[PDB]
Amino acid sequence: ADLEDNMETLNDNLKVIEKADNAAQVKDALTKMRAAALDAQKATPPKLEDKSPDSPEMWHFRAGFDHLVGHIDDALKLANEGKVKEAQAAAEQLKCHCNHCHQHYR
Amino acid sequence: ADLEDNMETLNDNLKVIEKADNAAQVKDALTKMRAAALDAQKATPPKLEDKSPDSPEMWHFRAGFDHLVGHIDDALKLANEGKVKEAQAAAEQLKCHCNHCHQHYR
Ligand code: HEC
Ligand code: HEC
Ligand code: NI
Ligand code: NI
Repeated sequence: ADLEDNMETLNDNLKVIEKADNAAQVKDALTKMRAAALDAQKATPPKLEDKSPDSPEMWHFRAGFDHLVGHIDDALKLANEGKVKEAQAAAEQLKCHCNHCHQHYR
Repeated sequence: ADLEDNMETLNDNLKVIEKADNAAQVKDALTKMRAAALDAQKATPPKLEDKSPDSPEMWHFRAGFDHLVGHIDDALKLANEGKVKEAQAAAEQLKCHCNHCHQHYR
């Protein structure tokens, strides 16, 4: 799956979570988001073709995915506690990660 | 000044940026926030009062301030280039840094 497929999976499932009202719905959507984030985690965007792996910009780009995956994981644990509304609030806070990386790197 | 003082400074000046009557007040508020962030990085938050300086939690807490300072610096550069509306827009995005760290540790 390419970067665009992964990003639309992230986009759509954020809205599934908002639309949802039970724990299984939120868990399933976060699980889909986690897989999409992990899929996109390790590859290079266009605007960073000629960059070392440890260069500051690539470092921060990959750090963005790592941190998004951590907070998807944290939202998943709340869904697994049956804490639907907390997990929904955590998922909404994920939008910060989306915009931060986009403003840097897209 | 303690961590509560620093957070007041951050809260008041982030509002000042949103409400600034002139472009110069934006830069002044960013400058005060930068100092507040670096001071706060030297404190121990109450919810981590038992953790060693080497804990993963204290690491993420300190790192949040570095990243906040980095984006403050980006906004300062914009304000210093005369792109003060762009600086003000960037400053509004700093709220994500507040929300993220608070979700963990406030
Ligand atoms: C970097 C660390 C990113 C994070 C975190 C997120 N996104 Fe992203 N996204 C990124 C890039 C570099 C790109 C452009 C890729 C390209 O080749 O153009 C994108 C793109 C999108 C898109 C566009 C989809 C399309 O069909 O064009 C969307 C809808 C999108 N990203 C959404 C999105 C969401 C909802 C995120 C957080 C939950 C998110 N992205 C994180 C880089 C990064
Ligand atoms: C961690 C990396 C943080 C960042 C970035 C920001 N804040 Fe924060 N804030 C943090 C903690 C650990 C705490 C709890 C402090 C305590 O002693 O309990 C807070 C608290 C606040 C508060 C309340 C302060 C109080 O007197 O109780 C405010 C008003 C606040 N924080 C504001 C704020 C803003 C606007 C930030 C972004 C610009 C911001 N903080 C960043 C940790 C962190
Ligand atoms: Ni975090
Ligand atoms: Ni950044």
